[PDB]
Amino acid sequence: SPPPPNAMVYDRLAEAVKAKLRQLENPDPRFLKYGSPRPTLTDHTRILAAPETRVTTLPNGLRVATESSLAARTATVGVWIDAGSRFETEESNGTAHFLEHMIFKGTEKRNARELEEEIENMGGHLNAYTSREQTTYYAKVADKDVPKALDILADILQNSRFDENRISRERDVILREMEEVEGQTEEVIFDHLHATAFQYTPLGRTILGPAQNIKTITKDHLQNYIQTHYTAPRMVIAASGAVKHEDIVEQVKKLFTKLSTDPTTASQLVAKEPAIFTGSEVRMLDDEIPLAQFAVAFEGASWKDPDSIALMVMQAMLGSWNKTAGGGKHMGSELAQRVGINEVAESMMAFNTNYKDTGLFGVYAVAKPDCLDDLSYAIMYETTKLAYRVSDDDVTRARNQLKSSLLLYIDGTSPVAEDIGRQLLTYGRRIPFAELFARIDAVDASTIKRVANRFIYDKDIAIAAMGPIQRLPDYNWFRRRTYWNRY
Amino acid sequence: QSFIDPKKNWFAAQHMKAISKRLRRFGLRYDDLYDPYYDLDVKEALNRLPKEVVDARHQRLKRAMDLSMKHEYLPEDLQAMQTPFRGYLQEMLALVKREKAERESLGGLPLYQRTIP
Amino acid sequence: APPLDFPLPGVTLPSPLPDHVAPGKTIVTTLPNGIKLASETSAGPAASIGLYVDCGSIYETPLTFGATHLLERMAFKSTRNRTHFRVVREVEAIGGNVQASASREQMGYTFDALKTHVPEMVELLVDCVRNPVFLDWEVNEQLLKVKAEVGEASKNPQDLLLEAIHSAGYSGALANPLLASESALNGLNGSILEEFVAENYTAPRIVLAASGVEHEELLSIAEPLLSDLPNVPRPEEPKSVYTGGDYRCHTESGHILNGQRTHFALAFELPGGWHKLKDAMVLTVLQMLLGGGGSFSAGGPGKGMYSRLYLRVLNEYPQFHSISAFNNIYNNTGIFGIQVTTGSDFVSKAIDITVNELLAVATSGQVDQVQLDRAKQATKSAILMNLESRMVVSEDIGRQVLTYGERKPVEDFLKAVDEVTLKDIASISQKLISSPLTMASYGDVIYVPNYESVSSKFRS
Amino acid sequence: IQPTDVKAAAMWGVAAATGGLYLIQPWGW
Amino acid sequence: KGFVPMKAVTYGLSPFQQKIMPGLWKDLPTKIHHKVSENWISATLLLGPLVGVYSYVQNYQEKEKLSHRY
Ligand SMILES: [Zn+2]
Repeated sequence: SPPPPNAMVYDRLAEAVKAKLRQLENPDPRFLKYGSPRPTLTDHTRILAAPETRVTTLPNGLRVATESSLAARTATVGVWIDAGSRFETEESNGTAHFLEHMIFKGTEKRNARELEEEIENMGGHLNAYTSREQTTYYAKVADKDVPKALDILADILQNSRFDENRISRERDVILREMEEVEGQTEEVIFDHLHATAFQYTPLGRTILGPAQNIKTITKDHLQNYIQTHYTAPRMVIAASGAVKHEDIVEQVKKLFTKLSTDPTTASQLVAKEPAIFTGSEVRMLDDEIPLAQFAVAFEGASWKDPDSIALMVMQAMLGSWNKTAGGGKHMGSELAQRVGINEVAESMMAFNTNYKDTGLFGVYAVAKPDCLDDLSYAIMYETTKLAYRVSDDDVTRARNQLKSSLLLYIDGTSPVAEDIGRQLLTYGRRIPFAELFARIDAVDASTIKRVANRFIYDKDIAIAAMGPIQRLPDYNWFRRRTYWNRY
Repeated sequence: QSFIDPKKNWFAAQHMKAISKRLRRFGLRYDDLYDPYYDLDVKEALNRLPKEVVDARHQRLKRAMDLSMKHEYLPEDLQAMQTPFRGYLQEMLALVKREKAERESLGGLPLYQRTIP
Repeated sequence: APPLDFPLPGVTLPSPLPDHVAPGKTIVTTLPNGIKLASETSAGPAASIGLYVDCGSIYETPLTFGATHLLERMAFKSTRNRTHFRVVREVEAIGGNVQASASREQMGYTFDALKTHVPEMVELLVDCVRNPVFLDWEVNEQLLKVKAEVGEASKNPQDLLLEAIHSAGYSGALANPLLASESALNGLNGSILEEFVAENYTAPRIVLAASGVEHEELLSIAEPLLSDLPNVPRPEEPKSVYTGGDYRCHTESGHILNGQRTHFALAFELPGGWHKLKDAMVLTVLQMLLGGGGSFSAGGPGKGMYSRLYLRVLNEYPQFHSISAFNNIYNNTGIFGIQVTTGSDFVSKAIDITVNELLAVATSGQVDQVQLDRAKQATKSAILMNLESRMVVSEDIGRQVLTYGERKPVEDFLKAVDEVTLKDIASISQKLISSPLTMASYGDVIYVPNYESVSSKFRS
Repeated sequence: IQPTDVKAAAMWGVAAATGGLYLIQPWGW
Repeated sequence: KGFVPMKAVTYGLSPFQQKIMPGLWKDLPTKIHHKVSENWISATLLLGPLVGVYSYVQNYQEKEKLSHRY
């Protein structure tokens, strides 16, 4: 008279959990042959072949670089300039961004409607973006319109006209472009972080400028900016796709003949006004906003610094977690396991910015106002641990991830050409794929601790925060936790 | 090993019916003695089980805490219907412990930790 | 180590590629059970492998509603051979990226890493699709995130509408919803997903497609792991009919504040979608010909500034904030329409400004031959620039050997855009308005017209 | 790493002997 | 900390409807036999090694006392 093991609902719901678990016990050894969860370091030399990059310096100082792939049917060609927001004077602070929007509107040969129609009749595109140190103008076309595309970029950079009916109608496009980027809150955190870390230096200003500068800017200002900065040693013509190097050189030798001739380089302008880091903070409390956002940053490395590659391996150790991600509680990074297991944030991200003389290294996070204590403990605990205790599987995995993310990003004709043009401006050369992989795996566990002791250990920080941030710890709490009084 | 199997040994087939006798009088199973406060892994094995299986465990435990306050036993009709040693917990608890030995050999923080009292 | 302006001394450099690398041709292989492996080489250092299944949201009987929006969230998880902790750690060990997506007719699972890791990339992809266990504590923690995102979907009013031009408008399979409601998330568990997959994931419906892999490598790896799936007869394809329909939902009761949106749209139908090849390329040209945008986006020359719906609607009617065409082609049926937002006090004539434009292209005479050539150039380049990515290339070999049984060369796509004249733009757009008008709306619904007030302005 | 943890941690054993005879001079032992 | 969701039905009487004292001297012969036929190996393990050691000491001390007498 014991009940049989199918008679009660709770007894036969328990023989069905034991049968679900007996199919997790006999693994198939032919599905386990190549994959391994332990990271190793491997050699990628057989697959790293590429076409040749050919650089040619014209006698005025202009450089022309190409990577030809003659089996394609498209192309990308553009101009990279060594100028930006840093090289202005606070009475001309929005000028390099205003000049970007006023350069597709001029020309004595083709007006605004004619220029807009020549591009769309071909089926092409024409873009532009500004930053604090670099400007770009480039075009995506088909392979038979490359001489027409290069004809437009030379004429809109040399012979543009800026009339008053067009200037004043751009003052209301930009004054309404300001108002939308006052509501993205990741570009607002990172813009107050630059103004407090690099205060009283030219690197602390914003790109769009103050709103009083925009309603004052007139053509003269636009014309002295384009005669002081857009000069031949500070410009790179880069092309990629179905192009030929010797045919592009003869086109630019007769099209670019009339640009200015000032012999001031960019390095004479960085050296007479350098950038200096200051430990400080900004806090904007509102309490009607539901989520809080903040960033904490150390000073980092410049472009040509040999320690720059180790601050990119370290950024891949801190990692990234989001609430929609499929990794979940199982990620490699230990900062992402702390955030993920306890649910103490909405999202977390580590950043690393390089400049000509300085840089920034840190973490950005979004969270609910009752989680800010346990989140700030976990961020500071794992950054300071890089100066003390570094595992060997942590750096092998973070080297395999940085090798893969730098090359999976170069996919198509336009990622290739912005790789050529941006690297000739920062390093003076394009680094081949086999040297770049050789500098990455020369970063072992002892290299991590030595760069962490130079940049992180017992150093000043900069914080910018916004929202319901009354429970975020103060500056002395953060400054104290850059070292460990234990050991 | 070789001194615990009751169908080969004689002194393990008398230790077996001594615990079987004492469990029937309160109507308990051997897995009801596993406390989620003793071992934090037992707390996790019970959250992965169906709601109807955990509810029958909470009702066997309440019937037995009522019999020992009153100083009595189950009546002998109900004592012949009892199955001690019919388990519901050992296979799910071995799986939780096997997943924890894998997360430690490979690096990785523990999923739940004990509070320090 | 030297500064990064100076080269590092002791490293071997591979010898470079020539300036003209000859492109490879797609190789297709059919196994005895019915599975099709398809491969193509490339000139980058990276590979991209995908697995595409014929199943989708039209195979959902009323016992399994919502069971493909959940299979997209249960994608790379615990199998019979690997736990969910070992799957996450194996993908991060080689620096890969993994992803899944679900449609009304197609499921797809992708992987991409460097070309060194091709045998690893294949056997993890086959094991995660062929052998999923569905454990209840993993399914229940994914259901609780779908339940907290059906809490609000009202912040994307162009997939709210695009799903509402689909239920109102069809009857059978194509009216099954993609992202499901609250009650069908309460009848779903780990055994519904388990036998939905054992029935609908069969060998005649699976295609493996690689981009940057040699065809004899992909057969040394993937053939001993897929050859023993059984050969079963495929099922009969689910059927539906295009009726007309109206739909409207006055918005959720907090939406209107001081300002008020209006989101409406119209639609039509045209019997074949991809097995009648000639007709679909005419409509992609007609999409770039009509075009339009939201127009407060500030890009540059290039994306729809000189379209019909741009310089004949938003360039002189400033009360519009968005107008654009939309095509949703499927296999043997199709949908073409136009989505509009406007103001609440400027609404009913915005239906009238809209409809004329669909009447203007039905006329022979109103369109230029300088407007047709622009839409014919902007369409051949959009196909050619998009095929530069290795991920779009692998996705093309997948969804073309699921529709035609073979990959069509891109020369046959540029050949048949050339042949389109000014009268194919008129005839197919006259075969477009011979079908009932599907209408949908959202926001302040009170100020809009009704079905027969608009549907008799076309034909029938 | 983990060696440097103990290669630190055994000199606080000895910072504590510079300290353990600092006030008491435990003599006979 | 203290919540187990439950489902049960309980009935209860009032204190002033029952007999409080007489349930002590109820079946004391039956109560005694239950306690001593279930706790007789726990008293053979508590008094056993004490009665046997006291017998050894009293025998040792009664043979070195009769060996010192002349
Ligand atoms: Zn702008």
